[PDB]
Amino acid sequence: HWGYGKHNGPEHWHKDFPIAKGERQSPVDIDTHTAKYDPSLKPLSVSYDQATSLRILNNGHAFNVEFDDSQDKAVLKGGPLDGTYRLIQFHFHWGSLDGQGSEHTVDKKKYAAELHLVHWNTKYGDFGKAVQQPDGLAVLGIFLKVGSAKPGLQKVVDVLDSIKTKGKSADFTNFDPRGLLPESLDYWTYPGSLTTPPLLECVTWIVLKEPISVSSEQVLKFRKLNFNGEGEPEELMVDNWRPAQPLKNRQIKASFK
Ligand SMILES: CCCC(=O)Nc1nnc(S(N)(=O)=O)s1
Ligand SMILES: CCCC(=O)Nc1nnc(S(N)(=O)=O)s1
Ligand SMILES: [Zn+2]
Repeated sequence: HWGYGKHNGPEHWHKDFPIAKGERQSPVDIDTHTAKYDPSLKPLSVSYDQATSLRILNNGHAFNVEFDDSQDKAVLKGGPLDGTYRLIQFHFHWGSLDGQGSEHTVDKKKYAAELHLVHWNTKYGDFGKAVQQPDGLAVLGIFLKVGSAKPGLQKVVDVLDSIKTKGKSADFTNFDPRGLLPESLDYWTYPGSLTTPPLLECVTWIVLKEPISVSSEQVLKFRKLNFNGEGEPEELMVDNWRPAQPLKNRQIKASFK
């Protein structure tokens, strides 16, 4: 089964998921000088005030904080998006070292980690139908650098002990994802894919320019998670990031001058 190891990592995924070599794969390097300001892009609308988190799950590849997406409670709209996209989960990708971990890069710079807030287009009714559509998902990507702690991340950090191994979940209610955003909502945007199998080409990527700062202790706790299940040989959940893929026939647009 696919993963991030030497024998099942990103260079192997194409054998089971041939779209891995497709025309709109993610992540990509964001070349800041080549991205073009698009004054027709509207400001992002992040409406998370009514978000209902439910559960946190170690799925053997990352951990997902899952939300109640049965109503329009936490939605993303505006920016490059047409219509309303409902938050379903967020998760991170991170490195074994502070010098790596993000999936998107900025002028080839890798951040220590990257947060993905995953939303599905409500016109498709459910996430499973949305992923079959070229505009089915909107993923808001936020870079993490190591520095000062992120207070709003700490509740996530502190529950990770309870979901150390693949398949473990824990109740995770009343978590406010607004505590994970940076101050500015300036963004780059381009059409892409899921960055994990099945790598479906269904994502409008919105990547914020401003990273958030997390502490070394916070990211160290991410790195204590396990890819393996309980009772299996311990393999630290680190470096669960796919590297940048060819941009091909795509233009990255910037929301800011
Ligand atoms: C020794 C590990 C065995 C293994 O994992 N082999 C794979 N070959 N292709 C894979 S996938 N789902 O990424 O395409 S996994
Ligand atoms: C329960 C939602 C299923 C889901 O979100 N699947 C994803 N697979 N790759 C993603 S990424 N790294 O592109 O945001 S999201
Ligand atoms: Zn992701």
